[PDB]
Amino acid sequence: GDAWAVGPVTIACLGALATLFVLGVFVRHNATPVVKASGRELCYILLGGVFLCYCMTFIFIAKPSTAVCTLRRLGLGTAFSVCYSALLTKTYRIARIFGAKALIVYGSTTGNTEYTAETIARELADAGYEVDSRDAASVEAGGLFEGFDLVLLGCSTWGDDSIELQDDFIPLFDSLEETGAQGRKVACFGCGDSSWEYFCGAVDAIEEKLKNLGAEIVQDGLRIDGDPRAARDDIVGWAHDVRGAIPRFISPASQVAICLALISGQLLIVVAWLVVEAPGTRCNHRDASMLGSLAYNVLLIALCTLYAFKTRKCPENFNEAKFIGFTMYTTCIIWLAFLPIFYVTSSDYRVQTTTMCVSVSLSGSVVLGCLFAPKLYIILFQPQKNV
Ligand SMILES: Cc1cc2nc3c(=O)[nH]c(=O)nc-3n(C[C@H](O)[C@H](O)[C@H](O)COP(=O)(O)O)c2cc1C
Ligand SMILES: C[C@@H]1c2nc(C(N)=O)cc(-c3ccc(F)cc3F)c2CCN1Cc1ccnn1C
Repeated sequence: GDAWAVGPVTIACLGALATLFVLGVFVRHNATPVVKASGRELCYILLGGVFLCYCMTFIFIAKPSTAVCTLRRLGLGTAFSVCYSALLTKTYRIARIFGAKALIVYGSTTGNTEYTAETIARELADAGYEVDSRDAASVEAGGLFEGFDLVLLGCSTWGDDSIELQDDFIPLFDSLEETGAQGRKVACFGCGDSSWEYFCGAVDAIEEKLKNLGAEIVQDGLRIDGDPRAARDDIVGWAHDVRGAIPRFISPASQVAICLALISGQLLIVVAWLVVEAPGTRCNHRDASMLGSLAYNVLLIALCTLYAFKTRKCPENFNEAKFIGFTMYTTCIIWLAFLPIFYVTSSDYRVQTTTMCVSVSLSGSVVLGCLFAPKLYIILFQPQKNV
């Protein structure tokens, strides 16, 4: 009769208990770095989603009613949508910040502008950028700026009659049209001497050509007078203002906005089909009412796995990106394995519903077991690491 529901209900109960435990430990330690650095708000939205996956079991084991059918269609897509929107936004946050790529191309004869470049690069990698420093002799003009979020061009001033660019930088300057400059966020730097009429004339020449090319000049170029080693405060100070180009911060309020929008998209699909195809009684629409709902979640997961794989090497918040990666790879394995299972068990409603319950629970279990279990281990057993 209802013995088929012992297995699913036991799982859902233990899973809801485990989710309330994980929430509790997180809230108890809400101000500690492990809980704050991870993009806190998103982690709460995720546990809510996971708790809902376990709650789905009760709604599927309960007797079909117009309300039960509404909630079955409403909840199944939404519960998963809450999980994967939280996971996508977390990955987007990592990608947007540690994603950003900077390129520094310097021109130096005595290595002063090279030192200034070496200081800026260290500061930017510390800021979160994936810096790529190169000398103007090594660089080839064609497609040199492509795929870089930020580009810094360093060069010294020469000439014994007028402004002259550093020798390695002249071939780059003359063929700057074929570099990818238009629309690119740029900044210039260089070393000169105030004993010369045109102090850092090279910086001026490069800034003006970039303006003409259609580049986004982020800041007034850095002009180092004399020894750059004595201007470290000026050079680091400038690199601090430069780094605030591709934003290195996403507000918790903005994180919940993106997440909430991605949930809203599924809710629009699931409500739109409840309006056209009214719920009723077994449940009236067990056909292709959840097809759109499924496509939306298949998109979210695929997107999330692609971003998670791209962000896998990021060490921030105790290698979180690695564990977000693992939860997504396991989700793909689950989803791709249960798809033929639902097809072959379509003849038996009890087996079909039991499988649905087990798999929805399993999907929720890999989020707890892969993302939260390593976080809970540091919180509860390694407190010295959480301070
Ligand atoms: C012949 C010569 C011409 C220079 N012309 C200028 C100039 O017009 N304006 C300027 O501000 N500095 C000028 N300088 C100063 C250099 O740019 C300065 O020595 C700089 O620190 C060298 O940096 P680098 O090692 O990166 O090439 C000139 C230096 C020399 C030796
Ligand atoms: C198409 C729908 C569905 N929709 C979503 C979805 N909306 O994201 C997820 C799953 C699902 C995927 C992976 C897993 F492991 C467990 C799961 F439940 C399923 C499973 C079968 N189901 C049948 C159906 C049609 C109409 N009513 N129902 C109840």
